[PDB]
Amino acid sequence: APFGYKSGSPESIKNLKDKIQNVVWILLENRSFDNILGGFKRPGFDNPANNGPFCIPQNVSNPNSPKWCTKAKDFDSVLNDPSHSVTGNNMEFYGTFSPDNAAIASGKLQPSQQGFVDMQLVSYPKLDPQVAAEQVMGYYTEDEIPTIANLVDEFTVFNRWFSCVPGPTNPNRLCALAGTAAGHGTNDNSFDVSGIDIKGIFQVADEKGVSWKNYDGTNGAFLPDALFFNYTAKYKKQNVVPLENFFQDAYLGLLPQLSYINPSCCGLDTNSMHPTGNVSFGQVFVKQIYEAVRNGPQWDKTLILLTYDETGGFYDHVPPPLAVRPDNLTYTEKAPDGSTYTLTYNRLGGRMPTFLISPYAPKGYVEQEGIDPATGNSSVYSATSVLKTLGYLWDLEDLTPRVSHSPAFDHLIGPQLRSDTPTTLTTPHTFP
Amino acid sequence: NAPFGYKSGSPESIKNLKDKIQNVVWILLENRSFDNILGGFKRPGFDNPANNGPFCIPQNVSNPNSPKWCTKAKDFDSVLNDPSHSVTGNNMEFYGTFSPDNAAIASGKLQPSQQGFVDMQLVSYPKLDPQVAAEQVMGYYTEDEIPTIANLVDEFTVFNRWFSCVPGPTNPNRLCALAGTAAGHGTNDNSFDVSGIDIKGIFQVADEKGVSWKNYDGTNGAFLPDALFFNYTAKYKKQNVVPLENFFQDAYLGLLPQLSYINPSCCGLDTNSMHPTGNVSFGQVFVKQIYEAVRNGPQWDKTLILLTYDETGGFYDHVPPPLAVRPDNLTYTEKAPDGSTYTLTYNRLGGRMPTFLISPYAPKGYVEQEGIDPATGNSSVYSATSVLKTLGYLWDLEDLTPRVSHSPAFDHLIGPQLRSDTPTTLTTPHTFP
Repeated sequence: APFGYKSGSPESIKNLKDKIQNVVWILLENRSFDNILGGFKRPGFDNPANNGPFCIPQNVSNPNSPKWCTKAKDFDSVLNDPSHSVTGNNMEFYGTFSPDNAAIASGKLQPSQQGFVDMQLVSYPKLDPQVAAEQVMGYYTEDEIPTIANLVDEFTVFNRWFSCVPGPTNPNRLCALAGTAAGHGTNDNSFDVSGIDIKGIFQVADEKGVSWKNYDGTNGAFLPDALFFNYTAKYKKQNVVPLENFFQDAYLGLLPQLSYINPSCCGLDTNSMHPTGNVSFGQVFVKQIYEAVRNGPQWDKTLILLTYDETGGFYDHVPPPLAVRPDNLTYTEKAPDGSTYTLTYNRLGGRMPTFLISPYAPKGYVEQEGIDPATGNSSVYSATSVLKTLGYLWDLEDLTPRVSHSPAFDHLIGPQLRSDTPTTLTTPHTFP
Repeated sequence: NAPFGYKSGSPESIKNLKDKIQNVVWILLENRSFDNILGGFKRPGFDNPANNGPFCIPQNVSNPNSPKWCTKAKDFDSVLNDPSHSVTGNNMEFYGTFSPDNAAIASGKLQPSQQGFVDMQLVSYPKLDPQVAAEQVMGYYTEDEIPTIANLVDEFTVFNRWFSCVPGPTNPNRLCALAGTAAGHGTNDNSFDVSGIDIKGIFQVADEKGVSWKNYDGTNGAFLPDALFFNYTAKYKKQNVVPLENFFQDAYLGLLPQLSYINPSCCGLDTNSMHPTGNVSFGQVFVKQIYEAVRNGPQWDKTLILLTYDETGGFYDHVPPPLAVRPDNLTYTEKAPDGSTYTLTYNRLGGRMPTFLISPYAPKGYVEQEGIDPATGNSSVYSATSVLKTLGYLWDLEDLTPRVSHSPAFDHLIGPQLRSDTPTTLTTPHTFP
């Protein structure tokens, strides 16, 4: 209880309502904790800098295979996109394309986090193993990520925050916005045609009279997250606005209560951090978002929650834990070798970087595990932690059992307004 | 006198320009005059109401007893009634009649009186309250309402004698800025919507000379950005037209091309061009974003920002537009709301606009007056084609038209020593409903 009140307590919830009127919510793309935050030799950081190096085989199948270790520095532009499908995460986490689901459910089988180099070589068989290892085992240095390092120094990072599903972008974004992937396990067609029919946060907010905007930086290459939903396409297209509108609204104090920003993704000049886009470009985006809110009139009533959607197949040494099934819908996939795997959504995805950025957040703070609000036991954070906190903020019912079991971060919003937060973040620079 | 001791077009001036400037960023905001945006600066060198006003004109130029309306401090953040910027509308504004005598204009018998601006607003909005009409076109913004602009005035160079290329609307003016001629275009016709302009523009010139360029598109897809006026661009170079966010990325990272050209979003809610209905305050955050991205990235030390408007939007300005060389032989004919017919031969400029030279080599808080017509050596006003002239010096380009040939360049305002004085941020603006 960093400020004296526990999450979900009357005092914590009242302070949250009292301090926070605007939430800015951003999912960046495809990075792990050890990849982006692995260099910070600071108290609380469970990463290669403090607890490493970590070393895993190049081929999990022969005991004699060379071992590849986490090393400082990584490519600005990762040219070979690491695997982040369900079966790809299976290889990365458990070392097999289809692990025994009953051994997983019982605890007899746990992830050893050994297949990240192997998977990269399966995906890119002609790729130099050394390069494959630098790609997925590297972590960026402070000189390579000074904008991130600024947020680390001045605000709050989560050392135990995992993606909602162990698979790709859109199952995870949907789980973050609706509390369940609802059986989606790849980037299937329903995300491209506003075919998602379940209730999402955007529809909930309209039902509760919470104003919201989906700020669209996708460049038209794909639908932003709010247009996953049948509901938004039919009733609320006007709430999906150009990215430039965000900087306009934030500098001028015109932000809605819920701001949701989509970056541009994957490829030339995109800023999501998804391979092949640059870490340097992604930091410019983060710097723009922060500075527009920070030097706008709504800074003193705002919280920025900055996360990723999933870990993008980048190495992380922390085994993802089991988790409440969000619903009974399952998803089946065929693996590279023809094997078939069924996901029952009873475990999380990889551990991600997450930042809580607000003049009420503590400075240079590292949050460890939180409290499972339904059970009172210690629990890791996950993407649906946002939906749980928003529940306290705006009196929303939890959409799913996964939301109900997700720790909130209302206790990290302090009772006093900090006046030591910076007006700019350190400018990044390309590092080819 | 030549601020840094060399004259525009001289060997020293051109050598210093080429040594200091490797990147140009070129932005045309929309539809404001000098007296409107810069009218409230009581500063040496500013010819405006703050120093020389107030200026008063009649409500109805046909009534000798018409009440007068004057320039007044403060204007709407969002002016709801878009003033006339058509060719015949400008005629009414500048000359007090829809169809002025062209022989009398060409010989000097008939000079513009700048008396029709409130009259034309009421022609366009006959139910509008005259006081509101007056406030919309006659008012000027206080420094308190435009702190982002005020920041630029204090730290860099403004032009007190800078006129739009044509006394007409947006796209004839944007075309003349980019090609040295509006080539007979006098309204926003269909050629600008179908990449149907088949003359040589700066972008084609730049590809022919090895000069990299990008047109950063902030229109949101409502209309084609300026580079896509040209079938040349649509045929061969659509990949140099990129989203607005690419500019911020490129400028902060030092990846800007040699010529960056930024299109704002236009007209209507949440747009940032300053074209009426769109707020002055939204326009100022756009300007702040562009400046800060360039200023704080690795290319600031070699960049010049030229921030202008495309035309004066029908807003009041008291300075009569001078005569000018015809860029070519193409004319344009228009029916006035009169029912009368008028022919424009492009022998006179549009209204006087705000223009800013923003660079760590530009002098600080400096006010440029008249320049030198390079074809003549005589003092002349600046116009939109002053950019093409300066770019010709910078990159060894042939002047595209005689209008370009006669435009003063601003290479003499690029100094020989890098300033460390310049701000990293511009004052945030605020909405003022």
